[PDB]
Amino acid sequence: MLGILNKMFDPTKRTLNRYEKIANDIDAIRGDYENLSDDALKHKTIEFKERLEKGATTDDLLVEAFAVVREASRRVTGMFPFKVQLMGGVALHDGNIAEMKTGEGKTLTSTLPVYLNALTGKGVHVVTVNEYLASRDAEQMGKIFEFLGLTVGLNLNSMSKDEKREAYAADITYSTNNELGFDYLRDNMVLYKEQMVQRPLHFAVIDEVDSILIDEARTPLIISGQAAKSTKLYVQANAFVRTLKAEKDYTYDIKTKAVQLTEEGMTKAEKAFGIDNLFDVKHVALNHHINQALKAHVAMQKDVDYVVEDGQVVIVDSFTGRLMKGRRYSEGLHQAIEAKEGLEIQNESMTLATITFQNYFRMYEKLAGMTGTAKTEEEEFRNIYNMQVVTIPTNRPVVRDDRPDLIYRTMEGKFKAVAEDVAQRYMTGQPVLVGTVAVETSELISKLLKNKGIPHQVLNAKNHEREAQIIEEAGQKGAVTIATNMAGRGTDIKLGEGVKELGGLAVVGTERHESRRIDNQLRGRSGRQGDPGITQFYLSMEDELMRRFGAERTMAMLDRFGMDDSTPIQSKMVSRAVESSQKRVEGNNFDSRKQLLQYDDVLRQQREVIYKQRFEVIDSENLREIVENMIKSSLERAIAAYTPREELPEEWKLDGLVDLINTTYLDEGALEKSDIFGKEPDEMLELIMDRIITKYNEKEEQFGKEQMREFEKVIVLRAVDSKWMDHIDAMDQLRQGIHLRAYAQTNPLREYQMEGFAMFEHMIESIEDEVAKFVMKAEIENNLEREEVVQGQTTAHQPQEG
Amino acid sequence: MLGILNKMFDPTKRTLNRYEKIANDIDAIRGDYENLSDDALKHKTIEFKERLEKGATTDDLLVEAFAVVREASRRVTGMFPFKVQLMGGVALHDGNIAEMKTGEGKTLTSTLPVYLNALTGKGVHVVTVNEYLASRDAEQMGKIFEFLGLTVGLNLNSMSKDEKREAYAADITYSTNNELGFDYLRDNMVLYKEQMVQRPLHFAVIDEVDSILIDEARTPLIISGQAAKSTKLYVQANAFVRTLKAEKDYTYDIKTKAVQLTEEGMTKAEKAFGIDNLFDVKHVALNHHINQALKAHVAMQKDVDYVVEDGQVVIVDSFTGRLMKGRRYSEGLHQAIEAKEGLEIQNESMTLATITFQNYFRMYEKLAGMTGTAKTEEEEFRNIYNMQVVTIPTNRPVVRDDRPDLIYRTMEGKFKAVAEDVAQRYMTGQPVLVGTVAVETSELISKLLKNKGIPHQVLNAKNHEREAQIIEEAGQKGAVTIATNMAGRGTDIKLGEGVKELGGLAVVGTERHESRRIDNQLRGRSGRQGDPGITQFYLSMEDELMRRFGAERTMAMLDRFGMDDSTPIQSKMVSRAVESSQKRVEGNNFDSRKQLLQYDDVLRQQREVIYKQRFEVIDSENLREIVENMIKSSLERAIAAYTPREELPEEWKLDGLVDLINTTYLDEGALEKSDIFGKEPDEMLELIMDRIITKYNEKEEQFGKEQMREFEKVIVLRAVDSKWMDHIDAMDQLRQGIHLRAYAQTNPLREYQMEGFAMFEHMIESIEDEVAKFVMKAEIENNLEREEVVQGQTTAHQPQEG
Ligand SMILES: Nc1ncnc2c1ncn2[C@@H]1O[C@H](COP(=O)(O)OP(=O)(O)O)[C@@H](O)[C@H]1O
Ligand SMILES: Nc1ncnc2c1ncn2[C@@H]1O[C@H](COP(=O)(O)OP(=O)(O)O)[C@@H](O)[C@H]1O
Ligand SMILES: [Mg+2]
Ligand SMILES: [Mg+2]
Repeated sequence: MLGILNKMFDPTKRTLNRYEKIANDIDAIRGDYENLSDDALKHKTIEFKERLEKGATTDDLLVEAFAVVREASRRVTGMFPFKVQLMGGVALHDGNIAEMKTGEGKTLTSTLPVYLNALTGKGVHVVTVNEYLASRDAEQMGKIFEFLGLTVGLNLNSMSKDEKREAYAADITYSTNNELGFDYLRDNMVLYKEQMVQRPLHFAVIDEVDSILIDEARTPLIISGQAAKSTKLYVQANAFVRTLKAEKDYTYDIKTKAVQLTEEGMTKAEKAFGIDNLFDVKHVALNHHINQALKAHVAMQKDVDYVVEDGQVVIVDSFTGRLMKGRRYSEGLHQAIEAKEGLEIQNESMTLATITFQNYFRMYEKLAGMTGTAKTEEEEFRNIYNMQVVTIPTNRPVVRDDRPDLIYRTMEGKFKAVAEDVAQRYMTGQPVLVGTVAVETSELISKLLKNKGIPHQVLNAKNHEREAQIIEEAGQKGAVTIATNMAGRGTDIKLGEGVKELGGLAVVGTERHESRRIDNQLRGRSGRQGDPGITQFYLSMEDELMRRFGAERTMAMLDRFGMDDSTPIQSKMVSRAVESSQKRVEGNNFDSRKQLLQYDDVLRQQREVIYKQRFEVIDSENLREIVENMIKSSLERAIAAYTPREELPEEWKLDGLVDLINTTYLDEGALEKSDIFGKEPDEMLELIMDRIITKYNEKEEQFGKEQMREFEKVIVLRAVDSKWMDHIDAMDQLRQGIHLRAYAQTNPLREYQMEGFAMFEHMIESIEDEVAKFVMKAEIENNLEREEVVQGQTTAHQPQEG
Repeated sequence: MLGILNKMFDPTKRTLNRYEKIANDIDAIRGDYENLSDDALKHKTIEFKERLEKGATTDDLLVEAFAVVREASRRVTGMFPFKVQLMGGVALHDGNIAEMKTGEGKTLTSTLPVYLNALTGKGVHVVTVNEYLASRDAEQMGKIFEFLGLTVGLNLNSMSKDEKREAYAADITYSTNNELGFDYLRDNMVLYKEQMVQRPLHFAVIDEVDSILIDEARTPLIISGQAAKSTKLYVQANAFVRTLKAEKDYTYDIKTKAVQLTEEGMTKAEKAFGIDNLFDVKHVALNHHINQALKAHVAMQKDVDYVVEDGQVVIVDSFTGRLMKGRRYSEGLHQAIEAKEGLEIQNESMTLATITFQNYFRMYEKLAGMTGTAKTEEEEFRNIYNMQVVTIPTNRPVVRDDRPDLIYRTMEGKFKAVAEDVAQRYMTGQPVLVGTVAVETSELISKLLKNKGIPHQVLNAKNHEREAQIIEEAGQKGAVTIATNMAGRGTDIKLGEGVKELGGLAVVGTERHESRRIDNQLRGRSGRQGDPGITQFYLSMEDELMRRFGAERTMAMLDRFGMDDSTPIQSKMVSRAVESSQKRVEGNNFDSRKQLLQYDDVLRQQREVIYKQRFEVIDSENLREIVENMIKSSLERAIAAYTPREELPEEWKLDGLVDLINTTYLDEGALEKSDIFGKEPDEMLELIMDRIITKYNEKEEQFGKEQMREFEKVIVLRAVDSKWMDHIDAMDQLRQGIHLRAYAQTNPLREYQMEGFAMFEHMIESIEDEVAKFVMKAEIENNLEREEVVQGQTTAHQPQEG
């Protein structure tokens, strides 16, 4: 800029200069590889690899690495990277966004940093929007990476896990943002370590970040899976349950335990023909629904704990007394209550797993992306991913003529007008490209064109290859191309034979999109490196953008002033007005992302623990130790509840506790009055943990030393998986129900955090307990195989911006 | 923790261990300084200083540095830092929060990192809440710092700028958060570089961060100053103006210029007896009000640009047509319009300067703070200042008994009850400390105590020294102390003679504060390193905390259940309920800070430019270059407006532009038709910039070579200062008026950003222009002294949480 205002430019200027100098240091040694041998150059990779093991940094080997790559390309493709492209690669290396105007060769640039970071062999994900480009780039760019002798994988959904694994095994991988995501997702629902496809997230280079990180980032990734019409279980459970009402079927006033174990419950339960007493098949599976249905009656009371309704069952916020917006009870106790109250029980798809692009890409050791349009939301990138946008210079100065948006009083005037411009160019040789924003628009003008006898091609985003074929030639003399939402993104238009002197491309925007960014990408398609072009925008007072800006008063002045008379008008001020209109739209969306993120941050934290513990359970050599850590943490909880806030030491209630452990961790008489008397809550834990240890021991020598190691893993996964999957579905429900009935004054997100954490807290407890219960009591019958908890088929999708 | 949940603890555990090992590496070399000479030890500082110049890092010299400090203390104070205190210092060094429970010696700990970071001589700010502690700490802690031979300053408001400068000159400075802030503030309204007191922000160690960074952070710092009843000026301006209506007083249809320069305007203006034509006295000052009043009539039209009202004048959002919430016109053009419309013109204090504690402390190369209570809002610290809370272990294990909050159905039951507990302890020797939360509470119980014949002391935050004196002994046998909002914070209570066996302190909380954090600080005062104590909280159903949680339903159950009968009750669940009540309160406040911050972030960005340019103008050796950069950027703007979006090249309007420059940059005929013809907007800029250069030159050889260097600085400061101060006041207005009339759907903050940036944009333009105008046209008369723009006295204050 000029004058004062030029200091906002300072943080960019300073960096840009490092990068300029460096690009030069690179061009200096153009000689060092210029004349060399194909195989000598390949040995460079190795030299670097060695040099790295020794202790150097990617930053140290950067210049040379880039020089090598630079040579490698000319050799392979015949293209020798520009000084600007070198600057871009570096930017990328420094973990930033390389704003390199559409057509500066962002693809080739990726190679440099990609190559250099790939050397540690840690892996690099180069990502794009669609499977066409992904496969396209991999193929063309791979030949340089492979020449320098580096493995190159391509991940698509149509690939077996084994195929996927091989793709990820590569020194470098190409894939869609969606594939990456979903993979990470499925990757964490795996039963055995070897089934995961992904390798640790190292570095990701996102081609066209704005699209990925911004647009495709309005909603999250989900994996659903239904329940097998199970209803019949709860019905039967509820029925059965209210039978054995006696204290030969125990309960807790303190812990709220529905202790079935008694022979009344047991024997009369096995009577239900549960293939007798097979605790490991049954108890994990069937005895779960029972223990719920039991509590549902005993512990849960109609209008003190919950509430019955026409909208079904609600929870009552204790101590405030409220209709709990959207919250269900854990592990399907909600269903057991409905059965007990006869209400229709619901069985929808459960959300098995979820993460947001934002929280995903955040997961890498390093991220970087490239695109032409980004400074627009530099505030966002810098904020969320800590990537600063760097506007890389152009190779050749721009000479394209960007024309001021033309305004109209009607859609029909506007549209009808566009058809003429096309005509004029058409009848001169000028190749035209018209950008619509929706299907209808693109076909409306199609009619207007065929009517006027102008031959044309229409792109409406399907098998991008087909369109790409079409679009590449869209820059020839009789080129008349219609693009619905930049349908041929990434593929560049080269100025046709003789078209050079015909003017240039001359693209034409039928309207403006909700983002400058996107209508600016439209602009982008002309002037491909010094090439000439014209860009014309068309708008009308009856446009959605307009009639959403509350622009009626303005509509009236024109009308009242007979302005629809002079019709094609250019008011810098009205264009500025739409500029703000856009900024607002964008602002709203940024707000939407900002929110989506926040609700998930609550999740990511929860995932950190789970995911990690889960993984822990799969590198399961020495598992027992955790299993005991968990039994002990379950046990401690019992003790501390029978010994509340110092409520009279040996005057606690040292005889329910006694009878409990004795009945839920051990099997009747073993723990009694005497055993634990005159001991602090701490003293007691160890005493009995010890007798649990004694018992745990016993089982290793009675049911298989190392089979148990798997018993443990099975139980723990069964536990974790079952609990977790639930809580998540639960958490997805809450996240969109809390937005209902909330005069609480607080921000919902707040409630969410608080309530979310709470349940989580619970689930941990639940898990630890289930684990302890089974490992101590559960009985081995046949094959102790780690078993799947997902019922039936799954579905991996991204919802619609709703 | 135990069980699964223990992985949230991982990011803390990992760091805590580095710190434990290190503290040990330190204790290893206890011998190395153990036996040494007082003066040999002092030479260590030097050794380090040298060692540093050479190239070592504070991190490298840490152990030794700490060892030295550790020795230095025992020698000086006789206190040899605990392994825990060493861990704390490190934490601080790593730029984090050292959560070291109240009484772990946070003061002594500060020395270590303080010392070590001070060595570069870059400076260290150690900060606290009040001037007592600040002076106290400086004095006691200084003796160790000074022993190791390091300069130690103390900043108070009662100190001359020269005193302040000396305090800041020190290797280390102690001061209140408020003083620091205000200083930075005043520091940027300085006319000559040498008047600033502060030195570049290096490292700040905040004692009791939570108080500073959180509580004292709900509102911002302001500096106001009124206007000298000037009204008489605008009145006269408005009157005068509408006289010379002729084109011997020019205007612009394109630039909206109220060009007075003409002899009609000039001569008939000097007629107003403006001591003739003294352009430099008058034009800067008086001719400003004229040029406004002029535009007010010509350019500003009653109901197209603005609107008249009973609430005075409003702007009309162009192109949407709206009542501009809260926005005034720049440089007092708003006043000129009111005068032209006869409305009462307003003269309130203007907000001269502002920053938020958050955006201030953010300004350091490094920040760190210590306190007992912080994990509470670890999310905040980690977020805003990128400081992770580290809970440092206790030296000696805690044996204090924290009792479950006691609940009552009345304030009177609750209060009356508290007076008895006091009685019981009093009549046993137990020293009591009762925490109230407001003045009234503390005196209510005072009566209840004097009535019951129990002698007591009441603290209600005044001359903290006086209270500190009182409070230190508040731990003796007949100690009965009443603290309004922890009135004796920082000063620690030592267990009196024989009190050891009497139980301990036994503090008693009359109610709970809006933050656990604060009622937890109350708890903190007992058990000072293994010392015993009891902590009792008291609450009632008729408490504000309660009746803000919408806890009426709950009030009723008790009542309906005859619960006010059994009266003193402990429901873990109701205490949990208040826990949430607090979390909510806190959550609301965090939300309040989060917002305050955001509105200021818009500001900080603007400050970055201004502040920087201002400073630039004061290291004013080679200024001209900027002055031309600015004239040129003003000029470019004119050209580009007379040559709009390619609107027919030599068919622009090359003859108004011509006559303009010729009249606003130059003085009549010099620039004409021919001069600029057949030239691109770019070609023209240089042509004429050159003739401006020719003219600029002339003045250096006609009115003083280097006097001009000061002319330049004077003009530029006059400009900057005048414009800026305004815009800021303006910006403070907007920030609290935009919250009115806003159905716009967008979030206000958004509008604020957009509108804020806009005006800023304007002011830059305004500045550049004023500068150019004067430097080229303005005439030297007498003393060209940099002159103050602040009118009359100033006022530096922090508003109340409103
Ligand atoms: N160093 C180079 N030398 C010659 N041509 C290049 C070079 N780099 C890229 N190109 C060409 O320019 C076009 C732009 O590349 P592309 O990968 O599509 O980047 P962008 O995303 O910027 O349009 C490509 O079709 C390619 O053939
Ligand atoms: N290393 C030490 N050895 C003996 N006493 C110490 C040591 N460090 C601090 N103390 C004492 O313990 C008290 C706590 O110190 P203080 O600065 O008030 O810290 P805090 O903020 O944690 O209460 C001080 O009064 C001091 O006299
Ligand atoms: Mg591309
Ligand atoms: Mg202290």
